[PDB]
Order: sequence, then structure tokens, then C-alpha cells
Amino acid sequence: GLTIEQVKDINRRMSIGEAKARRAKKEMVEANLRLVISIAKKYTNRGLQFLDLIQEGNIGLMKAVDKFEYRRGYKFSTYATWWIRQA
DNA sequence: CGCAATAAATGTGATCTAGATCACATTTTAGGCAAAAAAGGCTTTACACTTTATGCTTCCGGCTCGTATAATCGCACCTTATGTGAGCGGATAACAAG
Repeated sequence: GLTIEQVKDINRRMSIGEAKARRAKKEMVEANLRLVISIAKKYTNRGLQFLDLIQEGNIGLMKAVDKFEYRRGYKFSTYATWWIRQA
């Protein structure tokens, strides 16, 4: 129900906001890889290998960083490790 | 015709069974025909099969969610110590050529 010319304008500016945020979150999911292996000692030999253990650990950190609020009393080193041990 | 010698054939005749007779009265035999007891026949009725739609209920079954919590850390102690040679690529030292 939109013009083929203007419909592109809506999406072209969405790739700008998601890009400035994506690259900005690539620095938090790289310097915090030490916390993933830290709590990865509670689910070692059980049924899944260690190589596939930090798999659900890295995906969890990338989820918490997105739903994180710097304007909140709780820090990140505690709020992020919540979704990690959940995956 | 008389003579040889191992096998087969000969007589005896009193004793004791073996096999046969007769005509008529008694006892056995055969297959015959219904009845009873049994085989399957071919009916018509008594019941029983799992199946499958369903939906309602309680109990046991199988699966997740968020929350609450402390942490993102720390010693001293017990007992051993794989086997080799053969095949291979890579790193280093000694060498002749330029």
C-alpha cells in the first residue's frame, strides 16, 4: 500500500541505526569472553562436550548485551551471566 | 560172468494207533432285517466379538518458567618416574662456487 520509491526510504535508514548499534556491541561480546569460560566449569562432564558448552554461553552474552540498560542499578557482569547459565 | 565197497534199498510180522465208513438227531453256522446308538448333516435362533466414536474425569506422567543466592577468589598433603627402533620433515652447520 506504499509507493515503490518511498518504501525504500523506510528500510534504508533502518540499516543505519542497526549498524551503529551492532558494531558498538561487538566490543562487549569480545572483551567479555573470559566470563563465559568462568561459569563453564559447572556444566562440564555431563552429556555435552566442552567445545559445544561455550556455544550456549556466547549466544547468551550477545542477548543480555542487547537487553542491557546502563541506566539501571544492576551492573553488566551480573545481569549478563544470568542468560548465559540459562542457555 | 564174478568181484569191490560205500550207499541205498530189503525183509521181517506181532503191536498199537491212524483214518475211514455209514443214517439220523443235535447243535452251529451264515446273512438277513429293524432298533438303538452315533456321525455329520443342514437348518433356525441365543448371544459375544473386538472395535471404535467419544468425552469426561482423576491420576501419573512429562516439560518448562522465573526466583533466590553468592560470586567475578584461596593451602598442604599424598606417592613415581613406559619401551624402542624405524621413517619422516624441518632447522642448522659446513661446504664449494661466484
